[PDB]
Amino acid sequence: MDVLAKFHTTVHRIGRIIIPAGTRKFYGIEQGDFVEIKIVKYEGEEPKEGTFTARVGEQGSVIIPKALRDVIGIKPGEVIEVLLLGHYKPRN
Repeated sequence: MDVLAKFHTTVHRIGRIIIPAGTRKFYGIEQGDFVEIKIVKYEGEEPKEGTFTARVGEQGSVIIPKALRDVIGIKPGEVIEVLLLGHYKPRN
């Protein structure tokens, strides 16, 4: 489908990952904003995927839902390719 930005990162403890500051800048992300993103990693002969919505925290960190970590079989230190799907901003 359509992607707003594409970057690679590996999973760290608690399922947390950090986006490179370059992608945050191109995407216009600030703390408190919401973005919608999907990850894809290949294991054995079957691809595993997961899509969720996440809020931007300090240092551009975002947390994948633990439920998707287990189904996809993802472990600390493994690199996945991440695609952005959409974005939401506060309204006044």
